[PDB]
Amino acid sequence: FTPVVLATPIPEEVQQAQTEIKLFNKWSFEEVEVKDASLVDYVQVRQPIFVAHTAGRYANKRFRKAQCPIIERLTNSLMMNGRNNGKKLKAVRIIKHTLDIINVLTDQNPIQVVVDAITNTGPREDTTRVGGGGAARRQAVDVSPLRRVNQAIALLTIGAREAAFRNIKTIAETLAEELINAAKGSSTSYAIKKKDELERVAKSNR
Amino acid sequence: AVPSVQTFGKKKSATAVAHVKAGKGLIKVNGSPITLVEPEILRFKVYEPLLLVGLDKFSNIDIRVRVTGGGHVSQVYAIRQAIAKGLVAYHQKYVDEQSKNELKKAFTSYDRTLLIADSRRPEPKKFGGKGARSRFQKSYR
Amino acid sequence: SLVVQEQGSFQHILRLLNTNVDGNIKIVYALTTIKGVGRRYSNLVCKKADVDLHKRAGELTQEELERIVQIMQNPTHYKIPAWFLNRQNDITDGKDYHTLANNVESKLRDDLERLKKIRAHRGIRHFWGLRVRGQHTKTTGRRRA
Amino acid sequence: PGTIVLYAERVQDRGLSAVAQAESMKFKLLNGLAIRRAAYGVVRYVMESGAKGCEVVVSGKLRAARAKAMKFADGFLIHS
Amino acid sequence: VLKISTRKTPNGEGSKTWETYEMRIHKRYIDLEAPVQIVKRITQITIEPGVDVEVVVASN
Amino acid sequence: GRVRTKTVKRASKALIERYYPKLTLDFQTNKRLCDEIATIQSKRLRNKIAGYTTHLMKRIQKGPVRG
Amino acid sequence: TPVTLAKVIKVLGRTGSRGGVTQVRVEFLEDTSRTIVRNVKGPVRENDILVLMESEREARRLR
Amino acid sequence: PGVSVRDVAAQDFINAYASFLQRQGKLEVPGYVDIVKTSSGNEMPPQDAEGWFYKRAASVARHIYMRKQVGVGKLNKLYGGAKSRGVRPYKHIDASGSINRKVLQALEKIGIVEISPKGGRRISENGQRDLDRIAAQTLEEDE
Amino acid sequence: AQHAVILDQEKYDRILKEVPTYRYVSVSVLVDRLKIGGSLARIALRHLEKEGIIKPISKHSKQAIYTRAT
RNA sequence: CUUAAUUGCGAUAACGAACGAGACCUUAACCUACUAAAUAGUGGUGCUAGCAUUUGCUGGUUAUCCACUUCUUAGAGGGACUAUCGGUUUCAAGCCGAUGGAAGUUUGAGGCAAUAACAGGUCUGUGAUGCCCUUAGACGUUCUGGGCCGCACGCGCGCUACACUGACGGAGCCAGCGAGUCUAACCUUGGCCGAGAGGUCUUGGUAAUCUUGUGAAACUCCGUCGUGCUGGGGAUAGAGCAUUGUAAUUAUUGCUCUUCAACGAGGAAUUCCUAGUAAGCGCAAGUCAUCAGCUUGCGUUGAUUACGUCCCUGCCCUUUGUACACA
Repeated sequence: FTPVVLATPIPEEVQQAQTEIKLFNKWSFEEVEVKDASLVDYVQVRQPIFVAHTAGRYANKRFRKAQCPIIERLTNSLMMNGRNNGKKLKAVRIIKHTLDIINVLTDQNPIQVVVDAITNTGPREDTTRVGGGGAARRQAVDVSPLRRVNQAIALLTIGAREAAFRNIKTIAETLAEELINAAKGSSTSYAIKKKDELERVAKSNR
Repeated sequence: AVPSVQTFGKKKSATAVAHVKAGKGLIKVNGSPITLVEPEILRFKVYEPLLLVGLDKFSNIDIRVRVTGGGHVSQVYAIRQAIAKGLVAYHQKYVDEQSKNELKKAFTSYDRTLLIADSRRPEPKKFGGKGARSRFQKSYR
Repeated sequence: SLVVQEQGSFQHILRLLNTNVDGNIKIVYALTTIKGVGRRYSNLVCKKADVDLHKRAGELTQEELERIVQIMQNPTHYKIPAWFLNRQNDITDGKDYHTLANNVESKLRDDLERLKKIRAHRGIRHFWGLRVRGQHTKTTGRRRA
Repeated sequence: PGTIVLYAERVQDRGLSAVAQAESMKFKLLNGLAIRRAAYGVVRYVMESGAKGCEVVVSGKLRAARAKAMKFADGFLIHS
Repeated sequence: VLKISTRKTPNGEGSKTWETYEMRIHKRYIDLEAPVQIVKRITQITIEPGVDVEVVVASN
Repeated sequence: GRVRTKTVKRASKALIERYYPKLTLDFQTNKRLCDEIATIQSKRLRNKIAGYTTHLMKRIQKGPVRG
Repeated sequence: TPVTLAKVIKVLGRTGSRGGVTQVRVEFLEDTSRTIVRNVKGPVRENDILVLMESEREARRLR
Repeated sequence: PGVSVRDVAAQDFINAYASFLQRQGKLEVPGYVDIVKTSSGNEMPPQDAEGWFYKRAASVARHIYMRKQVGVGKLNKLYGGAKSRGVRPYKHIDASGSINRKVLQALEKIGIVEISPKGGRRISENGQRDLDRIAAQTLEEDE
Repeated sequence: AQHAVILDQEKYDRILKEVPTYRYVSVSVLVDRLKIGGSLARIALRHLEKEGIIKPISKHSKQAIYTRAT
């Protein structure tokens, strides 16, 4: 890491996992492989955000919102619900203890568990209301790679808000529960719930 | 006199003035390091620039940072953009042009307004609410 | 920095101060579930008898709980001036008294009855089932008493 | 007494000066003019003056007992 | 800046629309060290209708 | 949305018929060009005007100019 | 269960009951050169691989 | 390399310095720490018990040597929170300054701070020594 | 309130059985195990955390994740 | 066919012009250039120290001085133009992406915002006052106080927790729009005592200066409690220490102390809204004697979801009907 000693005592520990690999608060960001079709670009994992904060300027463009980090979309959907419908610092620190549980359980890359937690968690086909005869019956349609990531982190936060609501269960505990139940299909997260019936219709109405 | 390239950094409505002279390389804010600014998580967010390059070019310059007014979080992006624009200024005043060339190319290949300018600021609140376009709940009757 | 276990003489719903005091909670805010023994007035009793704000309820000595009795009911005796009471400056001759559990209920309906015998809006309209502390209810009032 | 100076000068062509014409026009109607003859005269007065836009909206009744709007404007009158 | 914000229409009905007839006072300054001739000349000549100057003699 | 008004449109087309032997295909220079030949009052419109001829003339030499 | 992943290649106008759908023509990577016409839901551009749960299907304008 | 004072560990420093007020026995108290809550807005009491009286005194000396001088009027606004009166909105109403006065007024009888001329309370030379003395012990746990 | 609001030494024993070999072991997680409340479970994992068993990677109010003794 | 738009091109029995729009006025952005500024501030230096005591790390004397104009101030100027290229359309206005840039949705954005229609609002700001009533026994007015502040039932305007993304404790302790006395009591600091408030002793400011770096809440640090009409909300009620004021009840509020209300996620329904936007939040103010939960804004912290269509609503426009014109 090439020795650095001057006036202000910069801990060589912080300079270690920083002045070399600018990953997370000590989380290997490098490597990672695509386990599904496309998702590239609409799913970052190439911009090593050390913290959960950034100068968010992506909603000012249609697809530049997709080129936005996938880890940032998580704390964006976490910084809401009346009391905290704003203020990012809150969800930011509690989001640290979440991927730290995943650090002890299966370790891997914290960002690798979130990749499977968007591949088979983002609704393949969302149901919309279309006409036919007698009344108006709903019908789903193929969803794009961007609406799989978008609609995913949206339901992922609904099952985590009702998980830390009326339940002694803490935030980082329910946020880890959300990423872990999103291992590859546990049928426990509120997210998979609504998606399961989107496939129910994306079958008997194809 | 003392050779210091005085610069600055701010956002929304805050104040920060950073200096980059020829000294023993430090980062004291009125006499405190950037490694104690808090809020713990935003502390690692302000080191980020000194990570993709390394505090190796910061082992030969005295940084004099100071912040007042605005907001606590608004000062976060303030202190970092004041010393980032201050170092690139020492590479145009006491360093060569091709060195400062791949320096700013390492900031725009990540882009976080370190040297650029943020043009976002509060709008003209309307005569009906607390925000801009915001209009009172018009339930008609 | 010290784990607290001690013994096992914890009694569910223990009685003291002439009331069915509730348990399964910290001694400090446990006594605050009674009408008379104040939230911060019960707080005074804890510290002014030798009890920490880190401790809980389930042990201690019956000796400490006894001085706790003579302190809340007798303010002019044990350090409890007049500002700490809800009936300060008394109402007889420059002294003071506080309502403790089975004392608030009594002075409550009894002091308002002597003011209703002098014929005043205060207790007479509280007797009619209406407002008394001065306010506007031309809009609200859809449930009533 | 001794620190007050009360001057007086001339009026800069009340033709293009709407404020000074409104003065004598104030009593021109309180003198005994009319409606279509009264307002059409004060306007053609600013025409010989060489003005760009002249508007004079007359709001009142015209022997119809109905007070509507009458456009006594002509030229280049903008609103911006 | 002294901005008197009043309700748009002067009667009390209509919809929700607020006005702000604004007017600001400009304040410049000329720090010098001159006599009384060119100084008492600044308060007598070179005056525009509705203009004043804040001159304070000596520095204590 | 960006599509300049009529006032400026008519003005610049006349400059092409009385300045063709000159007129540069650059705007940063054609800026001060329109400043001396014509009389304007707007700083904002000033820019839209000069940026108009740089635009027109560039695609003018496309051959057939029915305009 | 046969899952198909078809990459968008052309757009044919945005339809929608309220205006939230588009008539999109794709081409699955699974044996390319076969362009099957379908419909999308959210933000769409050419070269985007889809997750349609069907091989042979097609619908016209949505109302 | 050396050190200053603003380069100290935030809250673990203010906790070890309050324990010093009680130790030397140079605090001088007429008796009122337990009954008040240092604010006309504060509702609930501490989960610490033995403190917040000496914790209050240590914090004032901090923003005295880092700037010019301070009193208790600036502290009534500096330590003035928002009091929620039920559904009735909050308010930045000045807390209580009875503590604040006898706080550094007793630290005057000893020689921790001094009386600044014209206004506020300045820090004396015997105070600078004692203040950067506790900074040394909290840094003997650091570098 | 019902089960895990008091102390009674007995609980502390079956808990010394929850802390070790446990991947995810924190204050309020062992409180869900029906045993002890998040009140005394606090000073408990602050007298057994200094022993090494539980490894602290977090440390603020409420949330604080611990690893097994490895 | 395009645009925030009759913006306009393009198209042609029309030609070319006028207003609205745009432009423009107005604010903040980018302004290491200018007047330069200690009524804003940054640095070195005479002079005193803490800690270095071997580079120095940092406060202090609005004259110890000198220097900058960066931070800040604000007048004169400068800038930006889909402009650079490729696809797409008749090789149109334009569109779009990538660009650097302060900025590619007027740049965000307010004030103006055609003609007309209303039998819109106000006779209650109008000493504008048509028509009318009233003047010794007044509908002008004054004194006491109510009534304006009196509520089975209610629309609508905000708010509140309901909990654990939460309740409390000290602590890390950050603003901008601000706003302030003459024959006087307006901003009032430094202050001693005091539960808040205040008594009492004073100077400073007539204002980038004194007040006062709005030292605010928000949020972070390490803890206390543990989903219980509980310590969640402090209901409700009562003795009590004081400000305004002739006088405080039906009381104006601060606050000390005691008690502890529906509410377990809000009924069919339904408002604002496409980025520093939503929402959370306070300050000074407008208010104004005290009293504001209202509103101006402003700072402060800061999402998600389409970029399309006319489905439901509001409006616009031809093809067209007419036996309707107080429509």
